[PDB]
Formats: sequence, C-alpha cells, structure tokens
Amino acid sequence: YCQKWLWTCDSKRACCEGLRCKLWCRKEI
Repeated sequence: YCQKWLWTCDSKRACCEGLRCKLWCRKEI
C-alpha cells in the first residue's frame, strides 16, 4: 500500500492510506 514512506509513490509502489501521493508520500492530517 505505502511507498517506502517519505518516497514518491511510483517507481516503488502506490501510497498508503492518508498519505499524500502529491509530489511525495508522507504522513499528514
């Protein structure tokens, strides 16, 4: 689900739940 976390969901894998695939995935609220 996640993308290595702190990595740009794409060349590795999609983004996790809540994360922001915009530019780079990362925890947020």
